[PDB]
Amino acid sequence: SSRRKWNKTGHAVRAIGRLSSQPNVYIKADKQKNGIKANFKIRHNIEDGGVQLAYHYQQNTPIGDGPVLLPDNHYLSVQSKLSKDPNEKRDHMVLLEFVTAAGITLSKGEELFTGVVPILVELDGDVNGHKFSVSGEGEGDATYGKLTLKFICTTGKLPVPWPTLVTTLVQCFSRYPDHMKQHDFFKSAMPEGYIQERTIFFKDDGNYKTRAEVKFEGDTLVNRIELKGIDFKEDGNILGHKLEYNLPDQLTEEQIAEFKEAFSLFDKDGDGTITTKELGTVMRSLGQNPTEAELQDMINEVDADGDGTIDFPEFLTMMADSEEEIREAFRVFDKDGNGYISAAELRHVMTNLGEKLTDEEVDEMIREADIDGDGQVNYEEFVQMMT
Amino acid sequence: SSRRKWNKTGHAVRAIGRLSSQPNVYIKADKQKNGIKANFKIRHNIEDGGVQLAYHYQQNTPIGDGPVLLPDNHYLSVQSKLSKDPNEKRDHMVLLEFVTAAGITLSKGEELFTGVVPILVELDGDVNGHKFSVSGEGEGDATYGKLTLKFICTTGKLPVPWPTLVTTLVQCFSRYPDHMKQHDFFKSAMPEGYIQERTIFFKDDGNYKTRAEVKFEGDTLVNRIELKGIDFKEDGNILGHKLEYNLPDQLTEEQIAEFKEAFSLFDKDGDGTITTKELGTVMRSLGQNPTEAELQDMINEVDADGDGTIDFPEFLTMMADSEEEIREAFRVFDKDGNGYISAAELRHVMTNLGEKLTDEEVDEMIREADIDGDGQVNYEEFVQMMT
Ligand SMILES: [Ca+2]
Ligand SMILES: [Ca+2]
Ligand SMILES: [Ca+2]
Ligand SMILES: [Ca+2]
Ligand SMILES: [Ca+2]
Ligand SMILES: [Ca+2]
Ligand SMILES: [Ca+2]
Ligand SMILES: [Ca+2]
Repeated sequence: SSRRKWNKTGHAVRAIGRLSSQPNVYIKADKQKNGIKANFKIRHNIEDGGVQLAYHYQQNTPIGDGPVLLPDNHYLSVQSKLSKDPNEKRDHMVLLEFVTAAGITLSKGEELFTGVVPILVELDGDVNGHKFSVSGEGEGDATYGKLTLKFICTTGKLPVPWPTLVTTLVQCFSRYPDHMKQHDFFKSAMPEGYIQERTIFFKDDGNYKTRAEVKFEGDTLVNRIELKGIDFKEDGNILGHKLEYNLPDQLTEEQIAEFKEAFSLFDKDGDGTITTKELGTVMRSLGQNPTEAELQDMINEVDADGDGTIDFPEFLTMMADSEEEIREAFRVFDKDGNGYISAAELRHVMTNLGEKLTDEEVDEMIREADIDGDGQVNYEEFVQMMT
Repeated sequence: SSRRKWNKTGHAVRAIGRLSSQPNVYIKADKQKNGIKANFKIRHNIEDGGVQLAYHYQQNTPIGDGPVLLPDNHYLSVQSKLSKDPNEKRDHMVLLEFVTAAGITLSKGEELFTGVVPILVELDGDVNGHKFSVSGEGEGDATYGKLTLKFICTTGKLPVPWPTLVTTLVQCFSRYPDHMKQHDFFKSAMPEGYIQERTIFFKDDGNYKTRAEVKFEGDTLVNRIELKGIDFKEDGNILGHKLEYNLPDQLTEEQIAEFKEAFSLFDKDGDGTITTKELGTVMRSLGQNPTEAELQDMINEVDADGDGTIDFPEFLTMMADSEEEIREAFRVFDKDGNGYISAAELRHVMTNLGEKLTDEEVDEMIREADIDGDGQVNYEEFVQMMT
């Protein structure tokens, strides 16, 4: 009864917690300056408990005098994975990010971002007078909203935590879906580029002020940054390195890469999106017959932006009970339903998915799974292979 | 490499599995008969592994000659919880269901369903000549899309599994959101009601054919059903009782009920939906200041139907890392941030949520949590109380 009031009330307070837990980047036009502004919070986990808030204010304005696209209000949704290179002796960060635009219901610069673009990042910083520099290199693939980079502190040890520098260290690699392409300021500014400025307030601590130039130099997208940090506490969360480096129990880069390859089999036109047409094609080639309504409801189920298609980050979320999943997978492979996957059936399944492999490569797949040497893959063999 | 091909391919097949895993009820108009049709599959878990498919074809036509609403294409999404009454010696089923309409983008009979409506269900069946009867009683609350019923076999032992009878045993209790109210055939037919007919094919087994009359008799919504089952196998999944009764590890009815009470504190107008206005009000009363964009993005995050508001089933899904959640909950209660929740602060938090309690009831809440007898609730006390 008292316990029921605590529960009731606690559920409500935890609900506001759960709802506020994953703040997106809120973008708005700035007509006056021919650009945009953005406002958002970042919650950095504190080692051993709690969150350090970082309140971001941002403005971007074009570098050139050309025309740009000035967007309606929308947001960007970001997923970030931080890691370490075990062979790297310098202070560093490996970063993987997926960013997609959303929040509007239902071509200048686009051509620069259709494939993989090399990226260079240079940062010179001063935090409480501690001078430092960072340089990073990698690739962006705006089709998947994907950025992959490795960063090095080129002045020795970073005097602030790596996670605090992530937002500072190329929003032109965000995936805007088709209906929102007219709201992509970032690409419209290219190749001449844009200036990005922010102030970032760390609750109960200091602030960063940054200015950056983001432009192409040849075929490379370059982000060159000046950062000044003031008013930080010597034993606070930033200067004290009390923030958690990476989120626990995320997927491996290698697992993500296998999911991307899997996504490819569906996205036959390579535009970074799975439509009902494409999902249907694959399902039908497998011997299944969804209706249009079933195909649509299937997509809706995982359609976070509500565009009617599955983009890669949405697919990754779904792929990120197990026994029953593996058993149903087995039936799809075992086309005639006799309890054995034959080399022929596997050949056919590969063709059905659009997976081009020689007959010898297929034989090697069976051989890897085929414990009892009958040249076929039974259910128990399939489970060992799948787990 | 062979392993990578298996993984790649397996991920794709499992993805079609995950996507197809929760089929909704697809509804379409039937202009000719002044009614609707529906098509959907039910996957029943087989004890010890696998799924028994049940392919449903449905048609409804009005009982009276009055006008009805003939809908555009849409669907219903259903969550079901089956349980047992430990005191009941008769063969029975306790059923809790939430049903909401979706799949259209962006008043006759409505007035009958604004509060809680008592329900009576009567079924007479013949399966492979085995005669049986079922009678059930409970309540529906269409505001939350909620049905709660208890069913008894009144002829002795049920010759088929309880889960196979769920779809047969009142879609007028579905929650249609505001923008879709003109597509609610089921309520528009009331009080005179409708006839519902289905054929249900159990893959590799027999079929059921049902006919039902659904209407008000006085203030009670009555579902009276005739079921005929033919062609079932004596040792198949149905006549053999080889289907799993209930899904494992669902919430208790008592937990759901505490979540509903929590939902109430937000839904101040009691219409079954939380708007950004209402979420804002509560958050602000707590000392928080979301912007409109933050409030909207918060809702979007859990908005499965894409209507812009949180209905109860959407809230339940969110409420259905823990340490960090409890720590952030503590800070909301501990308004001045001194490490102790005072009786005053708890009083204020109750008022902030719209939770009406006497000062004595609040004192009893502290007393229940207050292990060390200082009249306040510290963090460790709060964790013990919350877990
Ligand atoms: Ca595509
Ligand atoms: Ca989508
Ligand atoms: Ca086979
Ligand atoms: Ca074998
Ligand atoms: Ca409301
Ligand atoms: Ca909603
Ligand atoms: Ca306090
Ligand atoms: Ca105490």
